[PDB]
Amino acid sequence: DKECSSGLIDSLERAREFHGCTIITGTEPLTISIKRESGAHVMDELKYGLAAVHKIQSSLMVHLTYGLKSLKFFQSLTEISGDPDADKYALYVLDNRDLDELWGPNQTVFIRKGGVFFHFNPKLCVSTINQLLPMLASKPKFFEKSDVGADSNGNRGSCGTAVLNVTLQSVGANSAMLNVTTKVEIGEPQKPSNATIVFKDPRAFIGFVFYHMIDPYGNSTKSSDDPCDDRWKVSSPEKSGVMVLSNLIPYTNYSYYVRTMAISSELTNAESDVKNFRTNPGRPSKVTEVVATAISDSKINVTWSYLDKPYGVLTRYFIKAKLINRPTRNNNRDYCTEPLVKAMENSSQEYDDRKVQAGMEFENALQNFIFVPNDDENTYKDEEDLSSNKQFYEVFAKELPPNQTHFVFEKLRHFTRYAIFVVACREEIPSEKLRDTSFKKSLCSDYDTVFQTTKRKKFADIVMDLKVDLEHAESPVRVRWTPPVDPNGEIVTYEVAYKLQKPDQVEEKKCIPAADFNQTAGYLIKLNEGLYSFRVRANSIAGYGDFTEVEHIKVE
Amino acid sequence: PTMRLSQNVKPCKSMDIRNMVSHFNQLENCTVIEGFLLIDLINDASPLNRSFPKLTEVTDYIIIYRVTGLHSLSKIFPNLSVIRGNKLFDGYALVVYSNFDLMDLGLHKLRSITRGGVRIEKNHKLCYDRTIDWLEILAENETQLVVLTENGKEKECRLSKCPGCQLHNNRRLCWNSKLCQTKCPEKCRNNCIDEHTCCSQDCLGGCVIDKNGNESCISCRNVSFNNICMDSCPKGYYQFDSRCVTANECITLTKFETNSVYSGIPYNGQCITHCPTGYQKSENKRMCEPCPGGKCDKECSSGLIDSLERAREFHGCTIITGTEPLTISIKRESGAHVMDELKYGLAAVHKIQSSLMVHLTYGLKSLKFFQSLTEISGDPADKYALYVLDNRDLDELWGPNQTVFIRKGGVFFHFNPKLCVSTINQLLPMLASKPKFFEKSDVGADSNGNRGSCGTAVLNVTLQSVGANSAMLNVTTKVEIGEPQKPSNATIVFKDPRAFIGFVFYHMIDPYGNSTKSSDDPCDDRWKVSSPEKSGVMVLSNLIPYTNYSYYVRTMAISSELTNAESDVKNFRTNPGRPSKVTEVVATAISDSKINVTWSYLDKPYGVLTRYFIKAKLINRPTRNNNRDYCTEPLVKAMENTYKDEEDLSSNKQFYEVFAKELPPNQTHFVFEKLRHFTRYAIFVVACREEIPSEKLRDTSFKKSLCSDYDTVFQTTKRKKFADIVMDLKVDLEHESPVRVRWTPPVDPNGEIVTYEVAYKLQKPDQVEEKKCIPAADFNQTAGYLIKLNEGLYSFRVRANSIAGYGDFTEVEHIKVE
Amino acid sequence: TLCSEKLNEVLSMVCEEYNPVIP
Amino acid sequence: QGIVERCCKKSCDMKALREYCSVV
Ligand SMILES: *[C@@H]1O[C@H](CO)[C@@H](O)[C@H](O)[C@H]1NC(C)=O
Ligand SMILES: *[C@@H]1O[C@H](CO)[C@@H](O)[C@H](O)[C@H]1NC(C)=O
Ligand SMILES: *[C@@H]1O[C@H](CO)[C@@H](O)[C@H](O)[C@H]1NC(C)=O
Ligand SMILES: *[C@@H]1O[C@H](CO)[C@@H](O)[C@H](O)[C@H]1NC(C)=O
Ligand SMILES: *[C@@H]1O[C@H](CO)[C@@H](O)[C@H](O)[C@H]1NC(C)=O
Ligand SMILES: *[C@@H]1O[C@H](CO)[C@@H](O)[C@H](O)[C@H]1NC(C)=O
Ligand SMILES: *[C@@H]1O[C@H](CO)[C@@H](O)[C@H](O)[C@H]1NC(C)=O
Ligand SMILES: *[C@@H]1O[C@H](CO)[C@@H](O)[C@H](O)[C@H]1NC(C)=O
Ligand SMILES: *[C@@H]1O[C@H](CO)[C@@H](O)[C@H](O)[C@H]1NC(C)=O
Ligand SMILES: *[C@@H]1O[C@H](CO)[C@@H](O)[C@H](O)[C@H]1NC(C)=O
Ligand SMILES: *[C@@H]1O[C@H](CO)[C@@H](O)[C@H](O)[C@H]1NC(C)=O
Ligand SMILES: *[C@@H]1O[C@H](CO)[C@@H](O)[C@H](O)[C@H]1NC(C)=O
Ligand SMILES: *[C@@H]1O[C@H](CO)[C@@H](O)[C@H](O)[C@H]1NC(C)=O
Ligand SMILES: *[C@@H]1O[C@H](CO)[C@@H](O)[C@H](O)[C@H]1NC(C)=O
Ligand SMILES: *[C@@H]1O[C@H](CO)[C@@H](O)[C@H](O)[C@H]1NC(C)=O
Ligand SMILES: *[C@@H]1O[C@H](CO)[C@@H](O)[C@H](O)[C@H]1NC(C)=O
Repeated sequence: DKECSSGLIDSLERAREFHGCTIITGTEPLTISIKRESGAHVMDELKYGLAAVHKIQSSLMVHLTYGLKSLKFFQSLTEISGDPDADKYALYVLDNRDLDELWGPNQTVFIRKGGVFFHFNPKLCVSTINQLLPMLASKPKFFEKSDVGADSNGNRGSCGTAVLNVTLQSVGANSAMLNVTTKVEIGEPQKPSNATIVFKDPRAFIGFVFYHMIDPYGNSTKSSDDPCDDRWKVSSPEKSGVMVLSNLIPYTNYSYYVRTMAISSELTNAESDVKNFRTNPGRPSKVTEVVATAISDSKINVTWSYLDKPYGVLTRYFIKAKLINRPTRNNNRDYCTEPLVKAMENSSQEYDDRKVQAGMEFENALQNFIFVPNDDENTYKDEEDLSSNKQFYEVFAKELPPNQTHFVFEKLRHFTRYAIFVVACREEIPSEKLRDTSFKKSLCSDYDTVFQTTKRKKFADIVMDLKVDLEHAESPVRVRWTPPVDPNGEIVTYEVAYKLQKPDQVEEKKCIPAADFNQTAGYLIKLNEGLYSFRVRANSIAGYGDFTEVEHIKVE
Repeated sequence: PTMRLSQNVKPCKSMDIRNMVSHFNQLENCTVIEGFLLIDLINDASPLNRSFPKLTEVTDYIIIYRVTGLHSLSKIFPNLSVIRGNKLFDGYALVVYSNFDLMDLGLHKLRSITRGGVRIEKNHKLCYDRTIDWLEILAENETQLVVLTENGKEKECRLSKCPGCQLHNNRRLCWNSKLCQTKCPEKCRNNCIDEHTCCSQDCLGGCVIDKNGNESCISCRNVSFNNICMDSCPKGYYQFDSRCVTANECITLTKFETNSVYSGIPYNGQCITHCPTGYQKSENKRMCEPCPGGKCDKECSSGLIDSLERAREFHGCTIITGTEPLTISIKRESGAHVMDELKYGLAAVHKIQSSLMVHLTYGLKSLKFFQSLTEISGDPADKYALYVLDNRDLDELWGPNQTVFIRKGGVFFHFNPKLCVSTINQLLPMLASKPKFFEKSDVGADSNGNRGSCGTAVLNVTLQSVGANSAMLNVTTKVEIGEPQKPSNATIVFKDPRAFIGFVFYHMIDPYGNSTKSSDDPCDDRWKVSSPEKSGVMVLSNLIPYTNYSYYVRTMAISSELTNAESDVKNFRTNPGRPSKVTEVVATAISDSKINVTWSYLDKPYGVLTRYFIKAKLINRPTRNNNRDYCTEPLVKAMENTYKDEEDLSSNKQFYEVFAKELPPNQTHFVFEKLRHFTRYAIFVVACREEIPSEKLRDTSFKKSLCSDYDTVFQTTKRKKFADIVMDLKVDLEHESPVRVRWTPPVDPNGEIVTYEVAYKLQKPDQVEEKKCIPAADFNQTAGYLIKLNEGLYSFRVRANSIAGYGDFTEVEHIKVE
Repeated sequence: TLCSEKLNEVLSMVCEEYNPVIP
Repeated sequence: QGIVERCCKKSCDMKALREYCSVV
């Protein structure tokens, strides 16, 4: 213990001096008179200062303070020895704006000596004052008007509250409807009983006010320590008791509560407890980070990750791959002059009351005088479509469990482009699957096509069945062969190279376009007498190919 | 001149069209309604067919309440020109309330409402209600008696198209879709026949123009007699709210109070309903007499004054008595006309036997209307004689020369936001016990006057010096402490050295210089309040240069001691400082010698931008990555302040090494010229402001920094022209010797030349070249590149290669080998 | 307690008719 | 007194309200 000296806490800074004090001593009364200018966080500082105190040797006083939401910050106070401030009083509470509650619900303070004092606390209910009645050592039957300001405490902090039931009628992807089922009795009904929430005059009721805000944890509390709070979205007041919260984010835990708004002169009020609900699933976000890469001629690799909220529970990823035709040589572009090696792509709220009050009084004034007294799919599904020749897939698709982030294909059309989706899908709610027809689904995300190509080919293009002829034993030598069985893209030029088997001789090669073979699929080359060797190869829009095996001829 | 009225006017006493349509018959022949006219509780009005063009004006007021089967109010009022409003119902002259079938007003001929105002409410089928500028119709004095609400204007009534009609105040002005409203200039004060044809001032509401050119008033502005207007009634006749009548005639004219059927008394030339203060009517009810002395007293019972109209029946009461405290609770949308009625209601009273209570009032400005109150007697509201709670408009208590003796009990005050505590303290000597201070349990300190400026004293704050980041303030007004050092001359004394905490300064950014003040509640307290200072000298720091701030000074004291002073807001602008960096600079290559720079200034300039500035510097191009063999893999294509005007030129004058040009603040684009081909360039885009006169007339040449900071942007001229390749090619046999090809390298390389391609081809058809690679360097050592070649005819081409990439081949040449 | 619109309706339901104020 | 002070600030009955009529 420390038995710290009592004093006047003119500000939060001076409150810091009282940190760790378990007992407060000093004949003069401890005084709390903290203002709060252009700031917040009065509660944390004060409690950090006084939370340790458990007994006050002298009386306690707190007055001329703003933003002091409550006196509950005495987190350990249980005794007030009550040495006074005046000889009659031991707790002195005066002119405390926005002060609304004494000690916490499970806390009691023993006023050892003297009575209490309360006046001009506009936000503190009189009934909350009487909670102290059984705690005093004197055990009085009630508080005298001289000690408690019955008609000057909490005059606009009404606390005759009664609870309101609330229920959700319907929810949707971005909206929900709210009811209030505890029937408020706007205007005394004069026949029936029940309806405890009754307004003696119908004009006195402005309307229900709906509060709602996003809360992933579903534990947000009504009030706040800061005297100003704007996390709640406050709706306009209506008397119907029905509201339709809209522009909501699907599949997010919302929290809401309602309060009845009445003219300043009406004492009765009502509030509901904080309730929670979810906004149903929506369209899952498009798959992020997707990227595709080549593995080999007939095999491609796809990886993706889901880095944004799914708006639901993933049921299965869906992968589709459509063959997109490989490029065709542009006939207006020359070859054997520009050969190809094929580099490849890829605030104040303060409700005002004057208008309604004036209208209400004018109504009464009038009646007293008038009366007298006498391009994208929607049908994703498993599917494989093997080409007619049956070597490669022209369309491949599959479903995957939601935990499989990567997938590979096989038996592709070797060198070619491919367009692929990576789309997520979420589970269907009963109201959709057993209440709606198969249209407007929207239960699967959009996709961003990724274009990727395979590798050229393991053995690449080749020209088999080569043979060379020399007829009439006067005609020039000629070469014969067959085009590639499965050429990459299409062959653009045939390049027949040959060499002379003699020292100081180097291979030199012709160059012709893919055409000029329609007559017999044979090509003729003049040559002089000697022993030579030939070797043909093909060139394709996919790039250069490999030579065949050599051949030989002895010209003469 | 003497003036006539149109038509021979016939009056008819106050009327109440009630229950059934057939009761409209009594409204026949009524030129002017002597009193009030009310039409109410007609379940169905459709059957009526006859209009009433004769009805011209009404003295007191018009009320329409719960009449249905009526669509156009013109059905009853074709020529309702002027509403005189000698007597008002709750301060209102025209009332249209709770009517479901009403859609059209049709008040084309209406011109002037002389007193009070109009309330149109709860008419869901009504439209055009908000279109008419009632301000033109009401009196030139206070006009706020205008309440137009709850008339189906949500969405459906938005079909209020009006004709097409004149358009003013961002709206059309029309009674209905086919009746444009009429104004007139100030010279007529809204009694003109049309926009320009204005009659004499003798008329009210207009006049008929005779075929002979003579005017004929629709109604006299002043009283009337024998169908002629004049300033005042002739002798022997008494005014009765629109005209002059004999005493015997006036004796018969009745008027209707809340319930009383009063009859006029002809006295001092006025047919007054009841004798004025200090007078009593003769028992024969023929004239008014001073009664038995000035004390013509009259006692009345206390009660609840819930509205102005309820207050009227207290007129003439000198004494108020009854165990029930007299409570004032009048609540009005605005106190535009409350005082004029409350004064008539209660000004006669001088002593109250019971307590006075004033709570839940709206529109009370003060208790001045208790003009003769002198004693309260505090009979109760036990232990409280005066009671003032929750009056969000009350401003001050009895007038300065008034004094009310509260014989018994104390007083209570609370939630009076505009009631200044200084005014409260004027009651201290008025209590019977005359205490020196109120008990803390009976009058609040923050509950009262927390929002009204009320008293205090004005404080003179002056700005001393300013900078680009800071400012400094004085407070010229003196402050006397404790015993006043010298009386008089705006001392603003604090009667205790302990009391005066110090001055508090506020400031906050406001371009328009029209922010109001620091509010009394959390949030919206955007003022950066400084800590209190005793000296009155304060410094503001960390200010944004060239921004219009607003500041004011307020004092404070211990225990909220009521002697305090405050100052009005003022505005000042910080110095220009340094302009920010130019925004979004982009450089593009136009040609081999031109770069195109585009920029914008989407940022706060400070001051005024006076001179843009662009500078470009040559940066030597990259050269010779010798770590890599270019022949193995060649590069095919490439990738990517204090100053004065004018540039620098190269020795050969083919390019600018550095270029710098001043620009006018218009410019957003610029293009250089004579720039080096294929070389990176560093680009500035600098903006500058004007210099403050002090900065050159009282500052030496240092620091300055009138120009923004520079961020460099790089770009390269594109590839040069197609030319600039190997020149002067020739080939010949060295002699069986190898062939040699010789040439000269380009004089203007596209970057240093790294490799040479000797592309040679046989002349035989369908042939392709076998180009060889030479890694430059040793090219010309032998005065020509040797090449082995066999017998045959060939064509030779040569091209260069640089960091810029491949060049293009020179024209072919031929050689034959054997 | 009958006030405002509710009392207006009660009056409409009762007596089917009202009396003058200044007949 | 009128109406509100009779039937708004306090309750009324089918007789206490029957006096404001011309017929029944
Ligand atoms: C309605 O409120 C009452 C208390 O007033 C409570 O007992 C009851 O359970 C509530 N019912 C629902 C459906 O919320
Ligand atoms: C909920 O509100 C609707 C109108 O919005 C109403 O028809 C329904 O009766 C309310 N719920 C209950 C239980 O009465
Ligand atoms: C609610 O009112 C009904 C009659 O409308 C009544 O029978 C019932 O008892 C009331 N509720 C309770 C809990 O008594
Ligand atoms: C709500 O719960 C979360 C954890 O689920 C916690 O981090 C947060 O502080 C809680 N908020 C409140 C107001 O209790
Ligand atoms: C969100 O609400 C659902 C019920 O609608 C609940 O099951 C879930 O627990 C809530 N979220 C959290 C984090 O508690
Ligand atoms: C994915 O989940 C399934 C069950 O849904 C499981 O069989 C499989 O092993 C999981 N795979 C990985 C990589 O976690
Ligand atoms: C191919 O994808 C698998 C997952 O399906 C991954 O483990 C592997 O690293 C990928 N290989 C390449 C070369 O990207
Ligand atoms: C008065 O009204 C009657 C109809 O009831 C009519 O005959 C008579 O001419 C009217 N008199 C005047 C002066 O308008
Ligand atoms: C026209 O109205 C009068 C009342 O102003 C009524 O007596 C008369 O019957 C009506 N005329 C017709 C043809 O209904
Ligand atoms: C009373 O009136 C006189 C002038 O007749 C004035 O001098 C005096 O100051 C007034 N008293 C107060 C308290 O204002
Ligand atoms: C302004 O303040 C300075 C001190 O900061 C003082 O010397 C000077 O006299 C003051 N001037 C006026 C006019 O108050
Ligand atoms: C404020 O300054 C004005 C001159 O600008 C002067 O007339 C006035 O008396 C001063 N007031 C105070 C309180 O200093
Ligand atoms: C800022 O204050 C100066 C006076 O120094 C004034 O000329 C200017 O108009 C103000 N700026 C604005 C936006 O009103
Ligand atoms: C200040 O003037 C501007 C117009 O320049 C206006 O938009 C703004 O609302 C004004 N501020 C206030 C508090 O009226
Ligand atoms: C190019 O320069 C012209 C001026 O000749 C200018 O209008 C245009 O905006 C500039 N464009 C770019 C991209 O620099
Ligand atoms: C450029 O600015 C000058 C003023 O310095 C002005 O006279 C001229 O018209 C401007 N030209 C353009 C194109 O803005």
